[PDB]
Amino acid sequence: SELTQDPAVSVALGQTVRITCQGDDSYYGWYQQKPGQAPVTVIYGNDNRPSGIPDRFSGSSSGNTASLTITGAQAEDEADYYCGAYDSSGGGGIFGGGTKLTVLGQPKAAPSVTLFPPSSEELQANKATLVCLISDFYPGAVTVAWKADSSPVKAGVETTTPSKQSNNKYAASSYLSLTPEQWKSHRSYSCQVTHEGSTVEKTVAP
Amino acid sequence: EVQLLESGGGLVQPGGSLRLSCAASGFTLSSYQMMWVRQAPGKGLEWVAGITGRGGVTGYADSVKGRFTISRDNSKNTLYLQMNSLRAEDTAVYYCAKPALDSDQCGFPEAGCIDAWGQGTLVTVSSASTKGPSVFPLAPGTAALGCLVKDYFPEPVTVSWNSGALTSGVHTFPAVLQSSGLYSLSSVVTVPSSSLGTQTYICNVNHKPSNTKVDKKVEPKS
Amino acid sequence: KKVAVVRTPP
Repeated sequence: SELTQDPAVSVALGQTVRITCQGDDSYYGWYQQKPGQAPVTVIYGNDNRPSGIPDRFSGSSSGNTASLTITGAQAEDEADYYCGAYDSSGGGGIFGGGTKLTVLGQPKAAPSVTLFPPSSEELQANKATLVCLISDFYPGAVTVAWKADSSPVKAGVETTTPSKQSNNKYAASSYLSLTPEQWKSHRSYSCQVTHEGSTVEKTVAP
Repeated sequence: EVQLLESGGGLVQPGGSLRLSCAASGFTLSSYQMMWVRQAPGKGLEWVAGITGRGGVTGYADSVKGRFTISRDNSKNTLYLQMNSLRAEDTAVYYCAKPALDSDQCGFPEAGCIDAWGQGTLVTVSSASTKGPSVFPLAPGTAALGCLVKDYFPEPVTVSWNSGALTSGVHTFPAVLQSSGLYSLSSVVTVPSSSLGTQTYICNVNHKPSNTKVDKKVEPKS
Repeated sequence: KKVAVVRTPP
């Protein structure tokens, strides 16, 4: 056997979300996992909520379908939810592919963009990296464009996927790798960060 | 309280062996059937192996059967996983998992009965070798200053500020896996602009895979 | 009563 769950689901902040899992004849577990962390048991044994878990988390198992209900969705419930159960055919443990929960309706926040030029130490080590740090934004989707003089940069661009900060706002990094020569040969370099139609730009000069 | 804590993780060559260890506290291991769960980077949870309370029956996933060996020492409150002839596909964070109900109620493959999870231990099966990081300062009402931790392998790198005394305004960004196969990250701390010439900001970089500890003073440009 | 799906055979 195997366990089936939808890769993604969204809920407006303060509303109710129901995450389903599909399997046959089982005793189901629900495990919450945040990006950098270990999983946490929100429900085990179909309906048993461990002590310390808020009562807004409830588990129900109907005929060949497990359900995790989250009433009054909070910003901290934004995580990956995995269902666990038993595979009697094989004799081992099974997990669903996970359901990433997106808690929508949070205040739309504009990104704070900080651009760093290559350090003196890095230029002495015959290297050039432009560090563009994007922080404090919601939703977590940004398109980064690098400009050499007035021209878009095609190569040497590495961008981290947006991840949540401690305060629940998002953050991402974009690195432009150049030769110390390419850095000096241009008047300036720009980091163009587009978030929900609005572009925030920062510029660094040698 | 219940705590599960794994060790034994690290970088190993394809064909190499690694012994994982899980130390249990807050409960008696002998009263519980135990299991190992793993997670490949950006992938889902996957059950690896399971063992009964006295270790009379063991179970393994199809992909690790014959190479992996789950064992336990009840006397030491420790669960083990000997992982022999390792392959690139075995690269994952490995978690120790504890069922909520005792050995008579929840068996080792009952992955729906887990109440306690370990901190996890990273296993990197690569032909690549350990590389120490190169730390460069990212010089600055409020000023953003940080430090660039470049060209290191494998993960992780932890960055603290002023020996962990400076925590507010600190954001250590997830690492970038370059096309070269090396990682790079940055940690940025937002500080008052008036304090820059009177106060000292030091980032404490630590790369346990290469046993590297770098303290870099981030001061304004000249 | 919840019974384990696997135990050491008697």
